[PDB]
Amino acid sequence: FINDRGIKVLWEEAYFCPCLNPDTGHPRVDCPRCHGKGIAYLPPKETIM
Amino acid sequence: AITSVDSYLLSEIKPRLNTVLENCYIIDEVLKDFDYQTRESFKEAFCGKNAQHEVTVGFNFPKFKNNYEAHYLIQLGQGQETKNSLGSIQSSYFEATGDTLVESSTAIREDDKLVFTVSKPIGELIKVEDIEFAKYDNLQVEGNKVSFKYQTNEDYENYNANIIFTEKKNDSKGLVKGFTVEEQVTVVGLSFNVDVARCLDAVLKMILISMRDSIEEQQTFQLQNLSFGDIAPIIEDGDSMIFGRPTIIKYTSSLDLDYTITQDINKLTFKERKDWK
Ligand SMILES: [Zn+2]
Repeated sequence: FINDRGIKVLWEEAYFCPCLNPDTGHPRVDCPRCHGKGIAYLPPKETIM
Repeated sequence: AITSVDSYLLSEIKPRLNTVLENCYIIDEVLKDFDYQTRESFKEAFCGKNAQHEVTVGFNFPKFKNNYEAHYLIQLGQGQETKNSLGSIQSSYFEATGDTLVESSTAIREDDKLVFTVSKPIGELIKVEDIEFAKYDNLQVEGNKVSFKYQTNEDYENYNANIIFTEKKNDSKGLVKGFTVEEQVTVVGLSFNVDVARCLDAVLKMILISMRDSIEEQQTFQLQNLSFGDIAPIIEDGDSMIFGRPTIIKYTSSLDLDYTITQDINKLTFKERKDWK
C-alpha cells in the first residue's frame, strides 16, 4: 500500500556537525560540511514516502 | 577597543567555576549559611575531583540539549551610551599600545646588568613587582627586555618578580576616538532541583565578587553592578519543571577606535620677504 501511494524521495539523516564552536556553541559559518546550519547530513538514501 | 561583554564573561567564569568546584573547602565556606543537608548534598554531587555530576556554561539558543541538572546560561542584554568626551577624544598616544599583561619572570645576569625578559615587546612598563628603582640603578627598557644595573644588586641575581606591562603594536601617532557605554548581561543558573539553583546562585555571586579584582574589569568593564530576579520555573510542561534565578550584571566600558595620524612635522623654517609696495 505505501509503495503504491507514496512518492519517491531521497532521505538523508541529520546529525550535529562537529564544527560547533567549543565555547559559543554555534556553527562556523564557513564550514564546508554544513553550510552554516548546525546540522550535517549523512549520504542520501532512496525511500518512498 | 570594541568589546564583547558576553564573551568576556564566558571566558572568565568557566575557569573560575572549575577551580572553585575542584576545591572542597571553598564551597564549604561559600555555603556555610545554607541548611546542612543542602550543603552536604551539593558538595557530594558537584564538588571535588571525584564529582560525578558537572556544571556547564554557555550562551543561550544552542541547537542541542543542555545539562539541565546545573547550567549557567549567559544572555547578552541591553546597553546605552552614557558619557562622551569633547571631540570624542578618549585619549591620545605617541605609540600604539596593546592590551595590559602581567607575566612572571626571573632576573638574570648579563654583562654586569640584571635583566628581566618578557614574552612581548614592552610598550609601557607599569610596575616591576616589589621593586622601586633609584636613579643610580639606571633602569632602562629595550625591546622586550627590562634591564637593571648589577653592581649593587648582586644578591638579587636570581630574584623572581611579576612584570605588569602593556604591548606595543607599532610606532605611530593617533587619537583614541570613542565613548562610554553602560551594558547589561543576564546570567541564570538552571536546575530542575531548586536547592541546586539556590546553590548555583550563591556560587555565582562569590565568583563575581572575586572577579571585581581582575585586571580585565579593572582596566575595562568598570563599575560592575548586580541585580537579582525571583526564583521561578523557566519551563513548566516537561515531566518536571526547570527552575532558575536570574542575575543581571551591568558594566560601564569604553568603545573606541585608534584613529592614526599620518601627518608629522619635523622642522619649521623661516623666511623674510620684502614688500616694496
Ligand atoms: Zn559544520
